Amino acid sequence: GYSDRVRQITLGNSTITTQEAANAVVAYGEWPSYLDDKEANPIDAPTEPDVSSNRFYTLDSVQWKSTSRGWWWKLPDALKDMGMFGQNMYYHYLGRSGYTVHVQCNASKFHQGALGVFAIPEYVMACNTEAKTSYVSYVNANPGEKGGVFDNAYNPSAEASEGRKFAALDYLLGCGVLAGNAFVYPHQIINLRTNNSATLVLPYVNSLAIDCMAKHNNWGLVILPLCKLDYAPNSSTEIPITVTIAPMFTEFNGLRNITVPATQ
Amino acid sequence: GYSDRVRQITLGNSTITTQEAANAVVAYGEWPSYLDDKEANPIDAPTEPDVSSNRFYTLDSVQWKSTSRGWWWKLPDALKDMGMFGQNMYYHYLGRSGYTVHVQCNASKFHQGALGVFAIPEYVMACNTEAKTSYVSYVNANPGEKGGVFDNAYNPSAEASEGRKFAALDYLLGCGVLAGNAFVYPHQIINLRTNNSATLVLPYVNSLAIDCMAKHNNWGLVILPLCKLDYAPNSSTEIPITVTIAPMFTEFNGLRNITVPATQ
Amino acid sequence: GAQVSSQKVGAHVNYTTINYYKDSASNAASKLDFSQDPSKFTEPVKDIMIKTAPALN
Amino acid sequence: GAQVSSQKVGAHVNYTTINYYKDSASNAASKLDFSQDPSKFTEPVKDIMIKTAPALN
Amino acid sequence: PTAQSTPLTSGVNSQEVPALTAVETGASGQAVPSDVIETRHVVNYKTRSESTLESFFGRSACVTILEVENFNATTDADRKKQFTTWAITYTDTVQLRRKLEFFTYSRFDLEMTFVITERYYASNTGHARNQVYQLMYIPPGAPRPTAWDDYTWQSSSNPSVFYTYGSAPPRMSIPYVGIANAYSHFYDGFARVPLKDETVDSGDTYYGLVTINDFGTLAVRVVNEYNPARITSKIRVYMKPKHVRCWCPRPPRAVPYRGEGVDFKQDSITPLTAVENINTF
Amino acid sequence: PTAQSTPLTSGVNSQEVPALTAVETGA
Amino acid sequence: TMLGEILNYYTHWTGSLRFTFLFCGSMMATGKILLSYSPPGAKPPTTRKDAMLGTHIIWDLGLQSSCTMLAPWISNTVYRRCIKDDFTEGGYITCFYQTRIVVPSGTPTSMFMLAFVSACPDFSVRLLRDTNHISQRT
Ligand SMILES: [Ca+2]
Ligand SMILES: [Ca+2]
Ligand SMILES: [Ca+2]
Ligand SMILES: [Ca+2]
Ligand SMILES: [Ca+2]
Ligand SMILES: [Ca+2]
Ligand SMILES: [Cl-]
Ligand SMILES: [Cl-]
Ligand SMILES: [Cl-]
Ligand SMILES: [Cl-]
Ligand SMILES: [Cl-]
Ligand SMILES: [Cl-]
Repeated sequence: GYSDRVRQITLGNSTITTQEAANAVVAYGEWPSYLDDKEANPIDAPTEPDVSSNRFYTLDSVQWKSTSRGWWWKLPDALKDMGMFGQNMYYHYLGRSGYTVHVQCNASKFHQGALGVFAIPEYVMACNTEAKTSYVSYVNANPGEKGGVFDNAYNPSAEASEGRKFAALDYLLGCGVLAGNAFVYPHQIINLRTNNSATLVLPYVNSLAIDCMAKHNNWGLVILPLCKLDYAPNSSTEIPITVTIAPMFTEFNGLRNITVPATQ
Repeated sequence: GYSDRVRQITLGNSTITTQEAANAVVAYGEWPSYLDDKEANPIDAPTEPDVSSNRFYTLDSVQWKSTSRGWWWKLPDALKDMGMFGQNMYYHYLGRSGYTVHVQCNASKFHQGALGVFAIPEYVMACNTEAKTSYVSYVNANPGEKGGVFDNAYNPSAEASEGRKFAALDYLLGCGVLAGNAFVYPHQIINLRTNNSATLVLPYVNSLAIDCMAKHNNWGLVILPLCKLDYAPNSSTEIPITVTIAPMFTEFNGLRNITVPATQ
Repeated sequence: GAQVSSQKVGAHVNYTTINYYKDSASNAASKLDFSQDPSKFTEPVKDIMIKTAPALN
Repeated sequence: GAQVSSQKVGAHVNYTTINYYKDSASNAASKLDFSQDPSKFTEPVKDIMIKTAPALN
Repeated sequence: PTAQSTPLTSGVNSQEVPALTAVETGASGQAVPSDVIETRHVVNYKTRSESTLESFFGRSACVTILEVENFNATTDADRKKQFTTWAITYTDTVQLRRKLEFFTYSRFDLEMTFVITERYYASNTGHARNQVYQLMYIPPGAPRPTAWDDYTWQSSSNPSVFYTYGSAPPRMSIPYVGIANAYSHFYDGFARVPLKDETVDSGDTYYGLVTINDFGTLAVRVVNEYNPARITSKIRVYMKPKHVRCWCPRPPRAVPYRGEGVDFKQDSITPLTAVENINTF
Repeated sequence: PTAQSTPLTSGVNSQEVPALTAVETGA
Repeated sequence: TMLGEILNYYTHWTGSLRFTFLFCGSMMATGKILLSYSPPGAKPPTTRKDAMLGTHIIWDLGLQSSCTMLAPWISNTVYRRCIKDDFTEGGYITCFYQTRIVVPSGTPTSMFMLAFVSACPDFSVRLLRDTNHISQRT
């Protein structure tokens, strides 16, 4: 009766079902966990918000078209405005979190296409001016739940002030490496003939036990159309991709007044 | 070495000291606690924010003058805009909390005066129009950290629409009972010759295990000048009263989107 | 089913009760309960106060 | 002849019954019967369905 | 158990000073006579039996007076006199209410008793056969009567009592029916949270227990059809709390009530009569 | 006898899917 | 509903409510649907991003035809009243497309689901009363 295709995930007051999954990935074979006393750093008693924040938050959906080049988000950035997770994040200097990432995209037995879904530690991307290096604004690096998109062209700016955004060039993974090698990162593929969802469970990954969430994104989430969407009755059709993410084993230190980042 | 006058209280990242206390009150002899399974009601796993919210928050200070008639606050109303406590309060349908209330008022060995500090369960107060009964607006009932003041005169409104506030008449405790009997409620006195602070530890008190914090205040805090402030070199002098309150054993159920109450 | 209990004394015995109804709400008054703990209202202090000692030391 | 049974609890014992009549039809209400089997209406299926399993396999 | 006996004690000359204290602590004075005078031994056999909560509340108190009539009604107003409905409460009268309001919360079963009286409206219209009354408890949600002889009085599920005039005052027990774990005598709050920028009226809303309480309705009729003689009746409703628990004591009401709330009246807020001097025996 | 108590439970990530069923069965 | 009709013979109710949904499109139709329960006291949800902050389930359409969303017992009072009442308000149930329903050609593009309600084993009722659902002329 039980199947690699059928799964339920419950966190807090939220549950996901899927009937066309393809197993699930646990990044680097490691489930998230709380920070042990023998690896701890800040000494204040941490806040562990548990069910208030460790639950599924669904981002705005994006549309997959035959011309789409792909999508990216950063974490914890994408969830910074999400319920009590966002509040705990911004009221504290330090935070750590794992995640369950659930990417959703259904179609029909007559559609075709394949999405690569990658979780990338320290997903540093190229800037869009050749007058400077590493020249990206905080606002452009941290778009929040809207994330960003890839392009198949690189057109760096004429003036440095106008190029302070990512050059998210698809085939170079926005960072000077070939996209065909992205499979070295934890990943699944949503191949429409096979499955309608991808599930990745991510431990906290960093060179530190805990860090400043408002300064530093630990993971990138990349969705690339490896094989273009095609549907014979209407090649211009669009199907939604929906991203739902739950923080896990969240832990925060260094409580004070709330952080309100710059918006422009 | 140890003394009834000298105390330290630490909750979360916050500590209070006093060197002229007068013991401390534990209301009805009961320390606050979490809600036991055998008395529980809502069935969702609760959020217990612990150190993020169970910590001392200091309200805006008020000035005690020879003409002051007194001050009131409600709880959890007075703390609704306080850090992560306020966030947890408003993101949930249900909440419960105990409190440590620490009232602070120092002067000199040459000043005199006495403040009664009372914690009142279900502190229902009279309205200020005789055209209606129980006719108080949500906004006037819930002033937040600014609280309200008592008056020594009762002047109900000419029109019902203008009297939708409390008639906080001092000698009737704003509710039709004689203020001299307020000592049946948990209390201390700040008598300037003796002490400079009052400390009251309050359990959750209600006819329910847990309730809607945004609808219902469990406690009133009343500060009444029982003996007027006097200072011979300047009878018009003013000394601050500062109220610092820590939620304790906070527990919340029924997570959803954030409650944003009406402001006018 | 009969309960035999002491009466409240008069000027100068026991009495018998049988409950006739299936709901306890139907019962007569609760028996005298002499429980009390005035200290929860008259002395709700954190640190014990010994009368013969100074209240503030 | 007397039956002593538990009362339904109130705000804060037992009761006694004696039947006075020769016909059971004369008796007071039947005692609380907490019997139930919702499954005869909510799950009247021939083959057992395990909740955690697929309903259709 | 008895109230305290007094021990035999003589004087003292000591560093033990039970006469002094500091009420700033929140503690009341604790000293007793043996602490401050020479006392004989007195055995106290007296008890506090009559001040237990059960004893204090162990009385049937009148909480309202209802009126109903029986006559040939030919107008809407007169048809409405053939039955009456009353929202069940203890705030129509002051005595039981004030006693309950020594406490913030309570839990009790209730004995309800009724006293029913009649008089002739006039003497030139013959007489009237003995009347039967129906007192129907309508829980919140159940249909309320709009006429004395409508379908609601068939009372298949609502409890009704049929009372025959001249018989013993009718009586029934009610369990503790609160939807919370105790009754609240005071509720510092509202029934809903008004939200930012909503269009719901905020100018005519109420506050406190009146916004959340609902103990249903008592409906009363004379079951008989009209006689030539009009009969007018009063129904007095009595409540006795029994099996009582209470929590969180309060100062008692010091000035007149003016309604269901804690509000007070400007011409009636001076309970004390001034003394001639601070030295008046 | 009482109505059902609620047990302490945390989350799941599992091939057990009690949320889905098929009411065509008559259940 | 059957539950509603039974509740109207009682004054008080308590416990969890079960909402089961049966998708009745064609086998070729796919989709993901969000079903949510938001306990009361905040802005009623009219968008998916507010709804998903409450108790919810994401239903994937497939071979298993039906999905159950629970409104767990989450209440201040121990019982709610079987009438419209602000004090014992229960909150908000909503439903949104999580992705969308997708069909291939030659397939209906509009279809239906059926919603069912039932009480859970933690559910009970109190205080018998007459219903407002039946009456007669006099
Ligand atoms: Ca915690
Ligand atoms: Ca002493
Ligand atoms: Ca199943
Ligand atoms: Ca004695
Ligand atoms: Ca002596
Ligand atoms: Ca049970
Ligand atoms: Cl965002
Ligand atoms: Cl800015
Ligand atoms: Cl405030
Ligand atoms: Cl507003
Ligand atoms: Cl009839
Ligand atoms: Cl008749």
